Formats: sequence, C-alpha cells, structure tokens
Amino acid sequence: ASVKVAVRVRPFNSREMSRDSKCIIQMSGSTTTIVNPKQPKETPKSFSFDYSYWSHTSPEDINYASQKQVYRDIGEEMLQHAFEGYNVCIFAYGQTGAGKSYTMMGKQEKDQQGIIPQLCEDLFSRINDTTNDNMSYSVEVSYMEIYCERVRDLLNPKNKGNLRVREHPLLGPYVEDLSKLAVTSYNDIQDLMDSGNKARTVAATNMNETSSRSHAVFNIIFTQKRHDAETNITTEKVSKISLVDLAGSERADSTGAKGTRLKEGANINKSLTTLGKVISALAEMDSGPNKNKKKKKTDFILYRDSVLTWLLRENLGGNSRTAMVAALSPADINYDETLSTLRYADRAKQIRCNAVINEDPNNKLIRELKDEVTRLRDLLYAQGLG
Amino acid sequence: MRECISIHVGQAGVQIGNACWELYCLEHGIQPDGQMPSDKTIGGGDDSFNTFFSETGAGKHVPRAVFVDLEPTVIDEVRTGTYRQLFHPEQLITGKEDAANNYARGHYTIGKEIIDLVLDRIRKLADQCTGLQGFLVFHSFGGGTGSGFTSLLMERLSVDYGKKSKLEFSIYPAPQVSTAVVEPYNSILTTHTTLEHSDCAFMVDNEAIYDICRRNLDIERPTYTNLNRLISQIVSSITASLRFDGALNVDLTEFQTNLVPYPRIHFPLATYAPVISAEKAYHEQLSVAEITNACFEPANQMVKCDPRHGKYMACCLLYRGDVVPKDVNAAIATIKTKRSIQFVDWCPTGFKVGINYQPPTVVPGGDLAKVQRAVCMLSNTTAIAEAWARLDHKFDLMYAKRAFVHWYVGEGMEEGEFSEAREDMAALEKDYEEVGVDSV
Amino acid sequence: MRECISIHVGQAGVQIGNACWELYCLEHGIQPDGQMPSDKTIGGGDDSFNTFFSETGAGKHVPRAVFVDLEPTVIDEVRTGTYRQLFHPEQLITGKEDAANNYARGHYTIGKEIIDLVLDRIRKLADQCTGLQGFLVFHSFGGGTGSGFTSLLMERLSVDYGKKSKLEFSIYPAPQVSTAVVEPYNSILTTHTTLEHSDCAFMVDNEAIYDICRRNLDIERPTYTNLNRLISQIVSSITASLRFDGALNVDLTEFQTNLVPYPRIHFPLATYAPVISAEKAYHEQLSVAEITNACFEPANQMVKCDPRHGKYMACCLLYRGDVVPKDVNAAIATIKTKRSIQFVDWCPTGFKVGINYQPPTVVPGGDLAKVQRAVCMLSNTTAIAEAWARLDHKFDLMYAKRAFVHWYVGEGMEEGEFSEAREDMAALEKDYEEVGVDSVEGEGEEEGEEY
Amino acid sequence: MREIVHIQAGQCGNQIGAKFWEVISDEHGIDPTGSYHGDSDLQLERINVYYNEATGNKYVPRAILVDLEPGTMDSVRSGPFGQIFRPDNFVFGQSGAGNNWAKGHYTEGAELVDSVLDVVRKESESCDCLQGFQLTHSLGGGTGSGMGTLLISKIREEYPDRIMNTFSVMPSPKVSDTVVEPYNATLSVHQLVENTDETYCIDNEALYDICFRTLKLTTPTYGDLNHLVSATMSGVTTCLRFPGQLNADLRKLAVNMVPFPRLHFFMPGFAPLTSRGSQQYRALTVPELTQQMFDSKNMMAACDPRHGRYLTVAAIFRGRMSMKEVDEQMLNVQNKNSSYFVEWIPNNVKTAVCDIPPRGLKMSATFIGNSTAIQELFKRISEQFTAMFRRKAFLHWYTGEGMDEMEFTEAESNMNDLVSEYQQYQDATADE
Ligand SMILES: CC(=O)O[C@H]1C(=O)[C@@]2(C)[C@H]([C@H](OC(=O)c3ccccc3)[C@]3(O)C[C@H](OC(=O)[C@H](O)[C@@H](NC(=O)c4ccccc4)c4ccccc4)C(C)=C1C3(C)C)[C@]1(OC(C)=O)CO[C@@H]1C[C@@H]2O
Ligand SMILES: Nc1nc2c(ncn2[C@@H]2O[C@H](COP(=O)(O)OP(=O)(O)OP(=O)(O)O)[C@@H](O)[C@H]2O)c(=O)[nH]1
Ligand SMILES: Nc1nc2c(ncn2[C@@H]2O[C@H](COP(=O)(O)OP(=O)(O)OP(=O)(O)O)[C@@H](O)[C@H]2O)c(=O)[nH]1
Ligand SMILES: Nc1ncnc2c1ncn2[C@@H]1O[C@H](COP(=O)(O)OP(=O)(O)NP(=O)(O)O)[C@@H](O)[C@H]1O
Ligand SMILES: Nc1nc2c(ncn2[C@@H]2O[C@H](COP(=O)(O)OP(=O)(O)O)[C@@H](O)[C@H]2O)c(=O)[nH]1
Ligand SMILES: [Mg+2]
Ligand SMILES: [Mg+2]
Ligand SMILES: [Mg+2]
Repeated sequence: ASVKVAVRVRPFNSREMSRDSKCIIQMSGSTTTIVNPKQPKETPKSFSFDYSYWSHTSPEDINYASQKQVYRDIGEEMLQHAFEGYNVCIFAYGQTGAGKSYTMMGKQEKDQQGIIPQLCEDLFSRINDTTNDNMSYSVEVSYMEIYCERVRDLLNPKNKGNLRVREHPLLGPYVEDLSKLAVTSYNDIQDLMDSGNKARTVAATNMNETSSRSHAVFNIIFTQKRHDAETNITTEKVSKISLVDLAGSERADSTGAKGTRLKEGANINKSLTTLGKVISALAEMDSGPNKNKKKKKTDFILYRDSVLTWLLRENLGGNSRTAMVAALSPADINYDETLSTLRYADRAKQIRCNAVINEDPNNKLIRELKDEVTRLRDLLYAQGLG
Repeated sequence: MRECISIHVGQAGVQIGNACWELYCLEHGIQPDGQMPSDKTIGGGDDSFNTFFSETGAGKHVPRAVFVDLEPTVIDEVRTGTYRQLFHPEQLITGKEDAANNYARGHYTIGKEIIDLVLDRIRKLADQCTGLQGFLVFHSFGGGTGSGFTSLLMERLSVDYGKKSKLEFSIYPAPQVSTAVVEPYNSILTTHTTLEHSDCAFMVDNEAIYDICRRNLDIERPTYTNLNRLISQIVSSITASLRFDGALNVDLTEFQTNLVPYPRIHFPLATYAPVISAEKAYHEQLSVAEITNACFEPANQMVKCDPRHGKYMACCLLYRGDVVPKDVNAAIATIKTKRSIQFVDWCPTGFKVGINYQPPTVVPGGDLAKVQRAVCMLSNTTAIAEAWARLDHKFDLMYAKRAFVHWYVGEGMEEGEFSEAREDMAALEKDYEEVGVDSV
Repeated sequence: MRECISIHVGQAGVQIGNACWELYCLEHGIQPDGQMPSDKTIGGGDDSFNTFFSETGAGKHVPRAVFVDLEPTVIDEVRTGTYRQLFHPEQLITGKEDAANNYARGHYTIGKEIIDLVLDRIRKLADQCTGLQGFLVFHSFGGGTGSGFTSLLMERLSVDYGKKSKLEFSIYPAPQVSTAVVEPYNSILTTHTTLEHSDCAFMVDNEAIYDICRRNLDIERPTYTNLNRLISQIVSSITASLRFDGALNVDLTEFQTNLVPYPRIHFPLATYAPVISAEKAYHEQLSVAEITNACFEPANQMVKCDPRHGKYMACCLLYRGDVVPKDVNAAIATIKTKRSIQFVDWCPTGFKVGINYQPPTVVPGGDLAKVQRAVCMLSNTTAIAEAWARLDHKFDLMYAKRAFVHWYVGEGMEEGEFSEAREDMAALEKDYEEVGVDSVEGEGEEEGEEY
Repeated sequence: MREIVHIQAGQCGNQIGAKFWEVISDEHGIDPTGSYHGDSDLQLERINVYYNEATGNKYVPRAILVDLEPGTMDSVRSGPFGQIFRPDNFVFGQSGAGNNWAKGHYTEGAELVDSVLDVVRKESESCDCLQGFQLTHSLGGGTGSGMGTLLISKIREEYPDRIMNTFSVMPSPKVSDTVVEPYNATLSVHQLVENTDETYCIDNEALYDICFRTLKLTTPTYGDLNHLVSATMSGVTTCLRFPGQLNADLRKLAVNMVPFPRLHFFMPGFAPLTSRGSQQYRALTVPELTQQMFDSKNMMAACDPRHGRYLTVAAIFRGRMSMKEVDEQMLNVQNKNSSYFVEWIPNNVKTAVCDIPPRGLKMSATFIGNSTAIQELFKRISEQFTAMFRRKAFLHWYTGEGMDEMEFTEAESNMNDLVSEYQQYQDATADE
C-alpha cells in the first residue's frame, strides 16, 4: 500500500492583503496546478495526488472542502483500518502559514473542528454503540512535543526534567516516562486535550500571530477485547493511532526572527531538512528494488540524525499505514516555498507501507491448525472415512 | 573634487589593500608615517591628491579607506606593522571568531553587530567628500565573510546612497586548485549581490596569475604578495585618469558607459600587458604595438578563459607613458585586421582609448621591471560564461546529496535559498549566450 | 590511605604471617622493634606506608594484623621471639584445648567464647582505617581451626561489612602426601563458606612447592620456612601496586573485575616465574620473554594440576622492576600464537597487565637470588576442577562406612550437613565443566536469508 | 578573543596533558615557575588562548585535572611542571572506578561531576569569548570513559553553541592491557557519536610502529607516544595563536571536514619524522612533507587508508613557503590517487598556512583525514563485544552498579548503524 497524500489550500490572511497578492493555485478533481508569477504563461506545472482540497471560498459550495469533508475522506478510513487492527498515522506539512495546525486541530469553539477531535468523536461513538456483554474497549492517550531535540510531556503536571529516549530491542524506539493516561468518555479526553494544547510552547512572529515552536504528536492506544469466556480470548487487538502537527519551515528574512526565535527556527529547519532527506531516500529505496530487479540492494535509510525521524521511524516505513496533509498558501509571494512543498508531497506518494495484523503466535498457529484439522475431519466424516 | 572610497573585506581584501596602499604612497611621495617631505622641499603642487588622501592641519595625510574583517589576526598585522601610523585607528574588527567559510554566519548571525559601525564610518568618510564619484570594494568569493558581509554591505549601500557607482574587484574560484571544500556554495549564493547591486564587476583567478608569474616574470615559487602587487598595478592603471594629467582622460562613468551595453552583462575581464622581468626588459623594444598585441593573447588573461571561444563586445584601453595617439590608432586597425579576434555585429566601433602621461612606478623589492609605456585593457566578452559553467557543475555534485548543508541551515538560512540562487545564475548564463547570436 | 587488614588463623596462617611480616619489614626499612632510623637519617618521608603499618606519636609503627589460634604453643613463640615488640599485645589466643582436627569444635563448640573478642579487635582496626580496600585471610584446609573458625569468621564479617572485598590464601590438601587422616571431611565442609562468602580465593599445594624447591633452587631437604617465604613473595607481588609507584597500577578491585567471569568460579591459580638459586642466577639473561614463558610452564605451577587439560578463562600479569611495556606486548603476542595454551572462545582479549618499578627484595639467609625483573601470574582456568575431583573420591571412600563420624556429631553437628556439602561441591564441579565448553556451533540457530 | 578550556581525565589523559603543556609552554616561552623568559615578540600576543594572567606577571594554564585516584595527581605534582597548574583545579576522589564503566558513569563519578562542573563554570566565566573545549582520555578504562562521556554530556547541555573536541586513545587490535575493553569502548562510543563535534582516533599500535620503523628507537616508552600526540595537538590549533597567509579556526575545520553530523571521526598525522641521524641525508621542502604526510605508515590510528575512500582531508602547514607549490602538490596527490578519493565532492582538500614554525624546525605539517577505513576499527570492537555478550562474560560487575542489558543492546545497535553509514559511501560506483 502507498502512503496516501492530501493537499489543501487555505484562504488569504491579512499579511497577504495589506501587501497586494493574487491567487496562483488551481485544482480539478485530485489534480493541482501551480502557475509561475515570475515567468507567467511559460510553464504552468501540474501534479496528481490522492486528494485535493479547495477551502479558499467558504461562501460557495462549488468544490469547497470543509473540515468534515477532509475528515470523512481520510480520517474515517484511518480509523476503520485501526479497528481492523492496523497501526495508522496521518501527519501535516507545509510552510509557516500553510494552516497545518488549523487542519489537525481546528477550532473547538466552532463546528469547523480539526481531524483530531472528529476522530475522537467517531471512535467514542463507535465503541459506545458496539459495546456489549461480549465486547469491550480500552483506550489510552499520550501527547509529546519536540522543542529543540528534547521531548516534553504536556499531559503531565509541571515536570521540568526532559524525557530520555530509549530503544527497546524488539519494539524499536520509545520515550521513557511518557505520561500515558486512560480515558473513558469524551469529556475526559477533551479536558486532557485542553491541558495539552495550553501546555504547548508557542510564539508570535511577523508571519503568524500565534506560531508553533515545537513538533507535536498525538498517540492513541486502542485495545479491542472480545470476552466470550467459553471460547475466545480477551485483548484480541491492539492498534496505534498517531497524528503529527509539524512546525512550519522558517525563512528568516520574511519572519523577522531574532535572538532566541532565530535559534528555534534554525533547529526547526534542521529537523525538517532531515525529514525531507528521509522522505526522498525512503521513496527511492522502496521504488528501486520493487521494479528494478528485486535484488534488495542494501542502501539503508538513516533515521538517527534527528529525534523526530527516530521516533516516527515505524510510521515513515515499516508496520504502519500512513498519509500526508500538505497545507498551502495561495499568494504569489510564497510561490517558491509552496512549490517545494508540492514536490515533497509528490515524494510522499511513491513511499510504500509494509503493514500487517498480528497477534500472539501460539494463538494464531493453534487457531489456523484447528481450522484446517476441522475442515479435513469434516470432509473425512462426510465420506465415512473417520 | 574627484574622490573614491575603498572598502576592503576579508583577508584577501585586506592584503590586496596593503599592496595597493603601499603602491599609492610610493606613487605620491607620502612617507609611511603620513608626512610628505616633498611639500617642505618644493613648496607647491598638489601631491596630496584628494582621490585617495585627506589632509589635516598638521600636514598629515590619512587615506580614504575602510578595512573590515570578522577576526583580529589579520588586521592586527597592520596595527603593529610598518604602516601603523598612516591609517586611522578605527579598523573595525569583530571581537569574536570568523565566519568559518560559512555564508550564513557572515550574512545573518555574526555578520551583524558590526554592519552599523561600518556604515557609520562610511557615512563619516563620505560626509568629508565634496564630489565623491564611486566605491571600490575588494573581496574574495569562497570565503564566508567576503561573500556574506559583502552582500549585506552592498544591499545597505545601494539603499542608502543609490546613484554612486560601485565597482567590484573579486577573486573568482579557480577551475582546479582550491583551498576550501565548500567554495561552490559560497560562490553561487552571492550571484544576487554581484548581479543586482554592483555596477561593474572585475574578476581574476589565482591560476592565471600563477602562470603569468611563472612564464613572464620567471618566478618558480610565487606567493600572494606578487599577486597582490599585480592587482594593485591594475587598479592604479584604472584610476590614474582621475589624478594625473593626460591627453585623453576617462572617468568611472565613462568606463561604465562604454563597457556595459545592457544592465545585466557588467562582467568584463582585465589584462596588463608589459609584465616582464628586469633581465628580459632588455632585448625588447616594448613599443605600443607589442604591448597592445600582448593584451589579446589568450595566455595573458587573468582568468582561465579562452577569448577565442566567444566574441568581443566592448574594449577599453588605458595607456600610461610616452604614447602618442598615432601609434594607438594604427594598432586598433591591425587588431581589426586580424581575423582570430571576433567582434559582435551590433558594435561597429568596439574600442575606447585613454592616454595618461604619468608612467608606472616601481616598488622596491618588486619583480616588475621599470618601463616607459604601459597599457591596461578592460574587455567585455562572452567567454566569461565558460568560467561560470564549470563552477555550476561542481555545485550540482554537492547539492544532489545535500552535503555540507546542515551548517548553513543551522545558522538561519533556508534550504530553498540554495536552489533559487542556482536558477538566477542559470538565467545569467542564458543571457550571455543570446547577445552574440548574430542579428538577423 | 589504602588499608588492608591481614587475618591469620591456625598454625599455617601464623607461620605464613611471620614470613610475610619479615618480608614487609625488610621491604620498608622498619626495624624489628618498630622504629625506622632510615626516616630519621633522611629527615622526612612517606616510608611509613599505611597499607600495612600504623604510626603513633613517638614514631613507632604497629602492623595492621590480627593473629588468631587456639593453641598457645604457636603464638607464644611470637610473643617471646625476635618480633615480640613489633605487634600489639592483643594476639587473641584461646587459653584452652584446640579443635583437634575437628570442624565442629572449631565452628560451634570452641569457636564460641573467642569470636566476639576477635570481631571487637577487627572493629577497632577497621575504625582506625580512613578508607579500606579489603581483607586478606590466611588459613589452611584440613585443620580444625582453619576450617571451622575461618567459616564462622567469614560469615560474621560478610554480615557486618558486606561490600568490602575478601581474599584468601589457603593450603589445599595434596593428591598423595598428607599430615592427617580426616582431611577430606574438613575440606568438603569448608568449601561452602569458601564459595558463598569469599570474593577471590587462591589455592596452593605443598607437594608442588616441594617439587619447585627441588628442581629450581636445588634444595633437597626443604622445610616449611622456604614455602612460607615463597608465598610471602606472591602476596607482596599482589599488593605492590598499592604501595609503590608504577607505570600501570592495578588496584585490588581491578583483579576481581578482570579475573572472575561469573560469581561462582573465583578460584584462580598463582605462579612466580624467576625462582632461581644464586649459583644459577648467572648463565642466564632472565629477560621479560623468558619469565613470561616460564609462567605458563606446567611444571612451575603451585598446585598439582595440568593446565594442558583445560582452558584459560582469564589471566593477569603483574611485573616488578626494569620492564618496558614493549617487551610485555611482544611476550603476550608470542604466547598468543602457541597452540598448547588454549583460551575459551568468549574471551578474545584474555589478558591484564600491570607494571611496578620497585624490584623484589632479598631476605638475609634466604634462598632466592637477587634479580632485576620479576613477574607474578594469576590464571583463572578450568583445570583446577581435576584436583577437586581427586579429593572428592577420597571423601566417598570414608563416608560409605561412616568412619570418624561420631567425633563430628558428638560436638553438635547433624549427620546430614555432610552429604549436603558434597552436593554443593558437585554443583560447582558442574559449572566449571559447563563454562569451559566452546559455544555451540552457530549458537543463534542458523543465519543466511534475504537482505 | 578565541579561548580554549582543556580538561584531562584518567591516567592516559593526565599524562598526555602533562606533555602537551611542556610543548605549548616552550613554544610560547614560559618558565616552569610561570614567569616568561622568551625572545620573540609574537609569543605574548596570543598567550590568552591557553593561559590566564596572574598579578606577578605570571601565567597559569587554563586547565582542569580529573581522576578518582590521588596517585596520578601526586605524580603530576611531583614533577618538573607540577607547580605551574592552579591547586584548586586538582579535582579528585578515592576508591577509583576499578576499570568499570558503570562505576565511572553512574556510581562514583556522579558525586565528583558537580565539583568538576563548578570548576568548569568558574573557568569559562572568566573567558572573554569562549571558542570551545577539548578533552583527553582513553576509552579502554573506567574513569576515563565514564567521567569523560558524563562531562561531555553535561557541558554540551550547558554550552550548546561551542565546539567540542576529543583526543581518544582507543583499543588496539592485538595489543591489550585490560580484559573488558570492548564493553567500555562500545558504551563510550555510544555517547561520543552523539555529543561531540570532532574526535581524533589515536591507537597505541600505530604509535609503536611509527617509533620503530620511522624514528628507529630501540626502547620506546609512553613519553614518546605522548610527544607525538602533543605535537599533533599543537599543530591543530596553531592558527589561532600565530599569524599566517591562510587561517583556519577549529570551526572552519569542522565545517570543511564534517559533511554529515554523524561523521566526525578523524585520522591524525604529523610530518616530518626523520630518526635523529638521517636528517643530513634528507632534504626539507613541501613535496617531501606531503609525501610523508600522505603515506599510509605515518597514520596514528592503525587503519589503512587504502582500504576505503577519503571523504575529506585537511593540511595545516607551518613555516615560510610558497602557495603555488602547496596547491600544486595537493592537486597532484588528488589526481594520481583518484581511486581513493570520493567522486561527488569536486575538491576535498582543505589548506592552511601559518608563518611561525616550531622552534627547532624550518617547516612542519599536520594532517587531519576523514575516510571510510575507520569503520574497520569499529568492526573489530563489535566482533569482540558479541563474543562476550553472547554468554554474559563479565556482566554482573556492570548490572550490580545499576545498569541493564538494554543499554548494551542499543549501544551495539548505534555502532552498527554508524558502520553501515560509513560503508554506504565506501564502495566505488555510487557517482551521481
Ligand atoms: C638536530 C635536529 O634537527 O634536531 C631535531 C631532530 O633531529 C628531529 C629528529 C626531531 C627530534 O624529535 C625526536 O627525536 C622525537 C622522539 C620521539 C618523539 C617525538 C620526537 C627532536 O627531539 C625534537 C626537536 O623538535 C623541536 O625542537 C620542536 O620545537 C618540537 N619540540 C618538542 O616537541 C618539545 C619536546 C619537549 C620539550 C620541549 C619541546 C615541537 C614539535 C612540534 C610542535 C611543537 C614542538 C627537534 C627539531 C629535533 C630534536 C631535538 C632532535 C623530530 O621531532 C619532531 C616531532 O619534531 C623527530 O621528527 C622531527 C625531525 C627532527 O629532525
Ligand atoms: N589573490 C589573492 N587571493 C587570496 C589572498 N588571500 C586569500 N585569498 C583567497 O581567498 C580565498 C579564501 O577565502 P578568504 O577570503 O580568505 O576568507 P575570509 O575573507 O578570510 O573570510 P573567512 O573565511 O570568514 O575568514 C582563497 O580561495 C584564496 O584564493 C591573497 O592574498 N591574494
Ligand atoms: N605451606 C604450609 N602449610 C602448613 C604449614 N603449617 C601447617 N601447614 C598445613 O596445615 C595442615 C594442618 O592444619 P593447621 O591449620 O595447621 O592445624 P591447626 O592450625 O593447628 O588447627 P587444628 O587442626 O585445630 O590443630 C597440615 O596438613 C599442613 O599441610 C606451614 O607452615 N606451611
Ligand atoms: N483554511 C483556513 N480557514 C480558516 N482559518 C485559517 C485557515 N488556515 C489558517 N487559518 C488561520 O490562520 C492561522 C494560520 O494557520 P496555522 O495552522 O496556525 O498555520 P501553521 O501551518 O500551523 N504554521 P505555524 O503558525 O508555524 O504553526 C491560524 O491561526 C488559523 O486560525
Ligand atoms: N599513550 C598512552 N597510553 C596510555 C598511557 N598510560 C595508559 N595508557 C593506555 O590506557 C589504557 C588504560 O586506561 P586507563 O588509563 O587505566 O583508564 P582509566 O582507568 O579510566 O583512567 C591502556 O590500554 C593503555 O594503553 C600513557 O602514558 N600513554
Ligand atoms: Mg502549528
Ligand atoms: Mg579569514
Ligand atoms: Mg590447631
């Protein structure tokens, strides 16, 4: 399965209105076209994705993309895959002012909610409706931020100490002491969310009134327990849902950064450049052997140059079904930066997922052998040979 | 008056400035301490020429210059050397480390906190002027300071002053020899500065001057001192029309008018003909025809480019010495008779000439021989694109793998800022390959 | 600064202590009465080294030692001998009968009424020390006191102190010759406390040292004094790194870290290479390579066991005198090429090196030649198990018929605290067999698959 | 001003330090008592890099000495230059690490690290504009590895902008002095690969081979090895202290040498070495310096550069020489040996020239290479590590001090990742 890719355009901001600008991006169906303000009517480019989203014009319903539309398009399928048993992940991307946060968080106070609370709503409704005497669910949450190559917990109370990152030899990288908390209702997780979003570190720039200074990841552990005490086993399925709100690419001459802000921007840019290299290299690695010869050339991908890539190594490649949501600025001023985002979005589409559903090996083998033996015994008994 | 302000940035600029100011002081009769005994022995004249020296009440002559660098180890040699009493004490070191061959450090993080002092000193220097004509900026590509800080300074100068001419004397990277691994990034990132804010950029190459020293001057093991002396001679030959009398004088605006057909092609080459040792100064007439033919030799160019592969768009010749216009008009004809030198179709004239009476001086301990006729040529041609193209290839080989990029990103620069610059450079190349296409 | 208490128990321990303290006094220039005129002649120095001696106001030095026994006959020789004024009067003798080659009497019928006083004196000595390194217990298997009282003392010390190191230097029964009939019972009953509580135990044999004295020093009729002198040289080479300056220094804990792989196999053998008479001290170079080669010769071992029948788990070389690391590296390199010496595959390095500048001293009236370089080698190997097996056979031949058992049970011992010890010993004999086996061929199943 | 703080840890680092301050003192002109008795006027112009001033015109070295055994402190004090260092900087304890990494890193060093950091803060506060740190230690021991990596982590946490260097004496292939070298080396490299900007790989076997085959000594001792290491140490930093034609701060070397963050392991070299009796036959000039400098038997890391590819190399010359000759020689050594240089870096030689040579020499050169062959060294340690971790050879000494097997496993995994990273560029082809 390929890494799914969604693209969305936001409307103009006051910064793009005080300094006059024009709309450069168009789209039809799943295809998006980029025009060149600097050399117009020379080489308009086009790129094909899984989803394109025109949220420029709210008053008109002509191919308008609401939050519920994007959610029903990708988050519903991700939650369905999670209910099947997969571990799933959809992470944002874009430049400072692309609306990556407006897409993954949205505004709780309005009906235009992001793709994090609507999943939570759908998950809680599904488990509440599907709960029975022989069906139960256990849901736990965690939320961590990466400020400058240090992991901080938002759910925990004030704990100044930074958290250490370890590598379980079988399970891969993880964080130690990440405050994982169980939830039983919508209101509980919502209060946890309010605390987490309030704890996140933000700062004001010339490009955005309230910008983010840290990457942020929301992890939900979902446990399906089928309780037929006579026949079945409990804790049947375990799944991981993770949504990522990356920090925006900083430009310096067009943000006004200075002092501490400049250092934060430099760290953010280093992390994003490492992520981009990982994306391109991974896409090359999965594209080549699949069609070249199948030789499995041992060019290995390197996630150790940043804690972001290290933590998200499973989601980038391996046992996870993953998708991207690139936010774009329509103004001509950002034409270069926007174009880069589009290119990276294209590099995300070629990446392949290697995801499986697995359980305890003894249970799986015993059940399969029992099914095979039952079929063979039924065939033998039906013919009088047993 | 006719006055210029010199700005030297980085180690290369500072050392070239040392050589240049040694030459000017020897030319005008100013002692290293600033006093001029010629005034008290003569009692007249204008040997305190205002083009480079400002006179105080006591009789001292302070030069119009601003030295800049981001480390103390180079400029301190000036502060404790032979010329310590000539310059003003304000020499504008940053009391920190250097840019470490990094454009981002020299343009965004460390390049600031000294730009304001430099601008204040330049403003003070220009306030004393009464007819300032232009600026002379000396720097070197491939260095963090000479690229980044020069870019910042050029932006600020263009904003502040605007109309004054801004010439450039720069050291382009060589095709083969090099002294840093990340030269192409620093050289490509500064195309915007030399292309947008500069008015006429002259370039030289270390390999070409090494070959000239090896062949013409018979120096087997040259060092940077000889290179600096040669560049100083060329700058003096350019500027001499402002200071001394002559039969035909050429101002800086005339150079810009005749060497720059369109705004974006202000990248001429420079050559200096009678480079010859004292032993070989005999056995040769060194007449006008010999020296003016020497300029067109491919082997005597100061950048490793072959003029035969392109077309000559403009040419400016500056003679210093016992030259009479008759001999000049006759050579311009012979070189127009020769077929190996190609001129574009839309420039039927081609040549500008200027003559000055003051012959070149000799630096004690130098390697050039005393001579009575010299000529400096500045030629706008299409061959320079060759020297660009090679560099672009090198850039690609390092940018495909994002080598040495995290150093630049960690200091405040964005990744896309690389690629954008490259496109600009390509566009520049494209325009020097469509001003020659014969007209139809 | 780096103190070590020495505890001597039994006749063997006391006599080895006499030899050791003679050597130390000769080494540091302390007269038998405790005074040090060399310091007065020099006018000041650090010769009153705190590793073994404690200084008082008047300049007298008292050793850090604790002598213990139940027979007054042995300690009374010291109390009226040449060193009567060196030791503190507290010599901790039990003015009663002796254990009489009986483990039970030494342990918990006569070992009581004297253990408390010994522990009090050891407490005072340890309180005097401003930073301890460990203990050095000298005892002998076979004897009643050196087994039972040693077991009780180690038990109490492990309870009280715990973390501090505890080393042993013990006389194991010889394969053929012996001076007692009920030796195997005592040795087997001692092995449990030797195993659980001690941290690193060295063993020596009288027969091997007799053979060494005969072949090398050309003494046809040796006595216990020569053997005690050799053991004293071994212990001095062990502890030399704490006292004198050297290029590479090895602390007591470094031995434990580099020499014992697992907690239960801490039974290395010891060797001293340049043992040679004064007459034969000439006609020979005695270079570093020669002594290093001699350390591995099976004939020079101080325990009657063949290293060729096992494998070297680890080694530790301590050099003293004019040695330069280059020759040591060359020696180790040439040893690593020989095929007779075998190393377990899971210890590719298998060598520890230590160099000290002070050369060994000569005791007046001794039998060792004055030399300029010396080496002491400690090898943790699997051959030693063979020795134990021999002794084990003897035990069975006496326990089938319950011979000499009523003496043990008559002093408050259950019959089944015997067989128990045997089983413990058997378990140990299993482990040395298990560790020495090469790793099974491709220990992690089989490899080789798609990339 | 560009001021450096020096730290020394363990016996090896302490002794190497001693001989570094005997080579940097003579070059500037400092008496053992701390007074100045030099001749030239350029010796005091940049003395503040490595020396603080004291009221009696005295100069104290800006250093810090660390150990967990008083013996090495006593040896240094009872020496020719024992009285030059500040007494308050002699930080030490008792009951040393015992060749155990856990004791140095967790149990024993955790108490002394606070005092050492207090001294470091006091020393760094007095500086005008701090350039970076440098630390000397051996990876085979307990005290060195443990406290060195702990201090590196703490200092990098507190001073993130500054450049950090290390000079590591690393386990030899055949030569071995301790039995548990692989565990300590692996656990220390696991931290070194993360919390440093440059690392220089020293190996004892290479130094012994140089002393035998090049210097023709009969009885080398540790003093000669310290001599060579000190010469390289001074040559690296020569450009901060004396003027020249081309200059190279430590940061410039770091920028030009490190293409990607996890590749900062270097092979050092020095020239000329002549053996005291063949100088009358050997000429001295730039080509012969380059010839000895690029030779394989000169390198101090015991890794053959011909088994891989030079990522990037750097040469710092000291003396009065022409620039054309230097550039021509570097171009020639590039072109003749093009098989051993990576193809996607067009020019991978950094050049610097300083005017003042050493006192008794007319010319000298130092070499900092970055090549893939270093991977070989790590493989050796890795193999040995496996041979002792498959069966828990000496594990209970470590776990007894508050550690677990997961740390060992992840430490091995990180080194294997580093080896795979270095290998990726080693093989030919690759190209565009
Ligand atoms: C007659 C003559 O030419 O004397 C030379 C000499 O013969 C040679 C052999 C010297 C000599 O070096 C050695 O023999 C040597 C032995 C072991 C380890 C290192 C060196 C010399 O000792 C070393 C000494 O070096 C210096 O004087 C430098 O200043 C040197 N100084 C020290 O290292 C130093 C050591 C202790 C105390 C004070 C200073 C130095 C080198 C690099 C950076 C800083 C300082 C020199 C030129 C020589 C002798 C005296 C024979 C050489 O040493 C170096 C590294 O320069 C060996 O390679 C050079 C080549 C020289 O020709
Ligand atoms: N012709 C000539 N070129 C020089 C001279 N000195 C340095 N250069 C050139 O300068 C380039 C190196 O960059 P530099 O200008 O020295 O760097 P910088 O100006 O000191 O700035 P930083 O790197 O931050 O120190 C080399 O490629 C040299 O060719 C000189 O004296 N004469
Ligand atoms: N090497 C050596 N061994 C000795 C020496 N003295 C006694 N032994 C050994 O010790 C054994 C006897 O045990 P001891 O501990 O001396 O007996 P004890 O100390 O008198 O205690 P009891 O058994 O209660 O009498 C003998 O078999 C000897 O082999 C000695 O001086 N040197
Ligand atoms: N499509 C949209 N519709 C309505 N409001 C939007 C939209 N996009 C952005 N905004 C508002 O404008 C601001 C910019 O969006 P935001 O999501 O903060 O950018 P970002 O991609 O997160 N980059 P950063 O500011 O660095 O976090 C937000 O505060 C939104 O409230
Ligand atoms: N170059 C050099 N190496 C040394 C010296 N002394 C010891 N070593 C090396 O250091 C290693 C032992 O490390 P050690 O100093 O004990 O580390 P520590 O115990 O943590 O201080 C051995 O492998 C030796 O090769 C010396 O003077 N010079
Ligand atoms: Mg955001
Ligand atoms: Mg510079
Ligand atoms: Mg007795």
